[PDB]
Amino acid sequence: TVPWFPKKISDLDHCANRVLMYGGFKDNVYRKRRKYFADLAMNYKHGDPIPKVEFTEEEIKTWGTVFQELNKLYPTHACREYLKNLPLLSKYCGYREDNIPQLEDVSNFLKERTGFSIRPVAGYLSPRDFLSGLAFRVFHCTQYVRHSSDPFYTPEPDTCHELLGHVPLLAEPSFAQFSQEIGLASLGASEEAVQKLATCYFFTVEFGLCKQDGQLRVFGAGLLSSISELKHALSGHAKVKPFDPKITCKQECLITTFQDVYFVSESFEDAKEKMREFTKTIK
Ligand SMILES: Nc1nc(O[C@H](c2ccc(Cl)cc2-c2ccccc2)C(F)(F)F)cc(N2CCC3(CC2)CN[C@H](C(=O)O)C3)n1
Ligand SMILES: [Fe+3]
Repeated sequence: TVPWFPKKISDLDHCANRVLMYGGFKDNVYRKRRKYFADLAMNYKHGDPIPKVEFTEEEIKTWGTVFQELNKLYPTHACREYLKNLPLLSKYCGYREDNIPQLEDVSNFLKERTGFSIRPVAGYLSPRDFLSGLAFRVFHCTQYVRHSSDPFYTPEPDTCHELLGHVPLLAEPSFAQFSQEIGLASLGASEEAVQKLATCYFFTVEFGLCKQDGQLRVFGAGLLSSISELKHALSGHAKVKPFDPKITCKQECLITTFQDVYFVSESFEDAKEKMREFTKTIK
């Protein structure tokens, strides 16, 4: 027997609500605001335009802080693919210090560039359900903004993380392929296989480094959206190892701290080839 998995993009309607939600913990205004976003995600069905949100002034200020500081780091810290796509997003999707891009606009942009699209999501999906989205080039994205007290690092994914961390690499064909292949490999796989695939995803897509012209750069979205961890990953204080799926899949994923190790890939093409070799051995 194989567990249920989606067979078409609309089938994601059936898992995308199977979510662990928030529950700032004591802030009534923050909570109400978080409920508003969760409900927009819960009521979403494939085919809908993604609701456009009027962000508050404080939400926009938190975005601006994050945007401003990160943009000072990307030239020296981000991989070339990231920096190639970031200007196109400014131009077409309204990435500016004073404006939070809408998921709808970014979804349309990605659909033209790599066939990627966005679905809003209320909170954390299982690794299984999250990965299954990537199989159809669907990236589940949070829509709320991180609490204003922690602009530099948050343990929870927010819309800043999705927009600044993930989107610019989803716009890159080799990366989109890489991601989709993790998804495809996950469909109907065993729990053990999903866990391995999810860890490899975590140490590439979320926290990966790559070597470009001899220097370390970042492609991990969890690094690209955290001012403090981005600095930390290239500071010389972090432990780094070669990306190697059979090893990297055993690494524990840390949740409320900086990671204890970053994996370095040679290129998106090479990481993809490495995952292809690996997936054979767990099917
Ligand atoms: N994928 C991912 N995963 C997280 O959690 C894991 C996970 C948890 C729960 C569930 Cl239900 C699933 C996963 C799970 C789901 C997809 C695949 C594999 C693992 C795990 F705990 F395993 F590590 C946290 C996270 N974040 C946290 C928030 C930041 C991005 C990374 C870190 N700092 C950034 C910033 O400051 O901008 C934002 N990303
Ligand atoms: Fe992420």
